[PDB]
Amino acid sequence: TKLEEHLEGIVNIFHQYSVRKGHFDTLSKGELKQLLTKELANTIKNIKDKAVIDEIFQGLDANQDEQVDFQEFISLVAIALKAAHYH
Amino acid sequence: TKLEEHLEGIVNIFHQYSVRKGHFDTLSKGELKQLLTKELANTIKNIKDKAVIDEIFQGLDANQDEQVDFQEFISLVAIALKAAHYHT
Ligand SMILES: [Ca+2]
Ligand SMILES: [Ca+2]
Ligand SMILES: [Ca+2]
Ligand SMILES: [Ca+2]
Repeated sequence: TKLEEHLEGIVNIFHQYSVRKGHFDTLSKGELKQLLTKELANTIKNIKDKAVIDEIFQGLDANQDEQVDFQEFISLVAIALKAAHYH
Repeated sequence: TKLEEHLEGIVNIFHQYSVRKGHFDTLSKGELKQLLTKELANTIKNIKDKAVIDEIFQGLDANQDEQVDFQEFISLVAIALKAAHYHT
């Protein structure tokens, strides 16, 4: 269905970035920065700012292991959707 | 971006179902049923069963106002995302 395609698209984008360095199924700080700056530039304010990126990663990394896993990444999608819906 | 298109797309699909009755920006039980059965049948097992539907509803309707608002609907998106991601 159309909803299922969107969901699959989000998962695909997660991996677009997660496979690039280190573990294939988690985002490093560097991978997350790339994902945020290139994919959410029109969604989150000042995403180009280091401080902004840094607080987002910290907020997402709930077990503070320096990676953002898929379950943690769902939190970002929720932030992004709330922003998108305000549009 | 492609991600932003998927996000807008999820918002649109929420509205596709939410505009049918009552408030345009929240989902009544009947609307949620429509959304679940018509958009998530390949994602949640036994979605056609009435007890499966009712429980999803009560589970998402965290403030008990008999509507699933968009913030509440994000919970459903999280459930569905986990299913798509699963490595088999
Ligand atoms: Ca990685
Ligand atoms: Ca982590
Ligand atoms: Ca409605
Ligand atoms: Ca509610």
